[PDB]
Amino acid sequence: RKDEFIDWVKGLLASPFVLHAVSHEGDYNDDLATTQRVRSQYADIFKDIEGLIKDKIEFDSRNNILGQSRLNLLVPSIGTFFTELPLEQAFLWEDSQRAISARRMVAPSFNDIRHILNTAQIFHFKKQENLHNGKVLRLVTFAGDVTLYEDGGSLVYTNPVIPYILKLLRCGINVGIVTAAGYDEAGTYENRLKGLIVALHDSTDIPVSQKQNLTIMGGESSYLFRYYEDPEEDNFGFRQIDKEEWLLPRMKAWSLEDVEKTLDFAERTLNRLRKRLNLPSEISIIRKVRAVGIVPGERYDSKRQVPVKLDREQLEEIVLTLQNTLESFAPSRRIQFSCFDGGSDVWCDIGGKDLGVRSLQQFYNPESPIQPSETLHVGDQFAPVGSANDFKARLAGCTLWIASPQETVNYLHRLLETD
Ligand SMILES: O=c1[nH]cnc2c1ncn2[C@@H]1O[C@H](COP(=O)(O)O)[C@@H](O)[C@H]1O
Ligand SMILES: O=c1[nH]cnc2c1ncn2[C@@H]1O[C@H](CO)[C@@H](O)[C@H]1O
Ligand SMILES: [Mg+2]
Ligand SMILES: [Mg+2]
Repeated sequence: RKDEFIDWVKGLLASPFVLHAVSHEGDYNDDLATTQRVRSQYADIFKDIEGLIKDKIEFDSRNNILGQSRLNLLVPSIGTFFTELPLEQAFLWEDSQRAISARRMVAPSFNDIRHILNTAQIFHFKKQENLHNGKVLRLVTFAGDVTLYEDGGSLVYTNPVIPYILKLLRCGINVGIVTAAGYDEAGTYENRLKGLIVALHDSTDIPVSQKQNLTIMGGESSYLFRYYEDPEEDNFGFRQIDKEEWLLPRMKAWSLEDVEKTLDFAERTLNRLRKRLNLPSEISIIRKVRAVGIVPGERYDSKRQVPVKLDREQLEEIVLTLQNTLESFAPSRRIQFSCFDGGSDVWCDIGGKDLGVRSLQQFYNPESPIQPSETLHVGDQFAPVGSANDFKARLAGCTLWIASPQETVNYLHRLLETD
C-alpha cells in the first residue's frame, strides 16, 4: 500500500460519508445543509487526528503501557512528525477549494487526504512566520524529475517554478535540489537546470551570498554542488564540493569494499533479470560509480524512431527483486542504498535522500545544523517500495508529497504568498 496513514484516515472518513452524504444521494433539494453537516463531521475527525499527532510528538520527544504513542499503535508504519499539523484548518481550506463534503457518491479519496496533509504542512510553516520566536523554514529541498520538470526533463527558462525558487533564496531560505540524477560533473546539472541558473544569475534582487545558497545533491547523497558566481568573468553555474567536506560520519564509516560489492551484486542481478525477462536488446544497463540502473532505449521503425520501453510489470518485477535481494546481502546491509522505479526505469543508488538532506542540514551551517522541523523536502516518490526514492526523506525532515510539476508550483505559491 502506498501510504498506511493516508489509507487509515480515508477509512475513518468513510463512516460519516456513508451515514451523512450517501444517505442524501437521492435528495431533491436541501443541498447546502447536508453539505455543512458532512463538513462538520469530517472536520471533527481531522481535529481528532490533529490531537493524536500532538500526542505523538510529545511522546516521541520525551522518549503508554504498550511502549508506543497512541498513533503508532493505530498506524504501525507511521513515520515521525517533526512539526504539528493544523489538519482541521487544512481540511476546511481544501474543502472550500475541492468541495469534498458536497459529494454524495464518491468518498473522500487518497488524493484528497494527500492534498490536505500537504496544505497542513504548508500552513504550519506559514504560521511560524507570523510568530515571534518562530520555528521557521530554513531549508527547502526538491526532487528533480516529476517535481521541477517532467520525468527526464530539464528546467527551461519559462518554467513557472523558477520565480519561486528565486524567492526562497531571496528570503534567506536555503534551497537544495536532492535528485537521484547522479553526475560527477557540474556541466550536466548546468544543462538540466539551465533555466534556473540563468534566471538566478540575471537577478539583481538577490545578494550573491544568497544566490550561493542554491545546492545540488545528486545521486541522492553522492555529489554535492553549490551555485557560484565570480564576476571576474561572465562565469557562473555549479561547482562541486569535495566529499570530505560534507560526508556524514556514518557514511565516512562505510567500507568502500561494501559499496563496490553492493553495486556489483545489483549489476549482476539486473543482468540476470534482463535475460530471464527476455528484455529487448535496446534496453540498457547503466553502471555508474555510485549507482546502477536499467533504462529504456529506442529503435528505428512508420519510418520513425520509437521508444523501446520496459512494461510496468517488468519494472515492478525488477525493482522488487533488487530491493529484496539487496536486503538479504551482507555487504549492502552494512551500508545504505535506495532502489526505485522512476516510472520508465529502475535504479539502485548508494545511500538515500535521508542522507542527502541530512548532509545539507549540516553543510549549510555546521555550527548550528538545520533541524528536521526547519526542513521541507518536496518530491513525488513517497511509496515505501517501488516509487520510493523520496520516502526516506521523512526520516530527515518535513515533506510535501506532490504528483506533478504543476502541484509543486501551486504549493510554493501558497507557501510564499502574503496571506
Ligand atoms: O545515478 C543515478 N541514480 C539514479 N537515477 C539516475 C542516475 N542518473 C540518472 N538518473 C535518472 O535516470 C534517468 C536517465 O538519466 P539521464 O539520461 O541522465 O537524464 C533520469 O530520470 C535521471 O534523472
Ligand atoms: O506515514 C506518514 N505518511 C504521510 N505523512 C507522514 C507520515 N509520517 C510522517 N509524516 C509527515 O506528515 C506530514 C504531512 O504528510 C509530512 O511532513 C510527512 O513527512
Ligand atoms: Mg522525482
Ligand atoms: Mg545518466
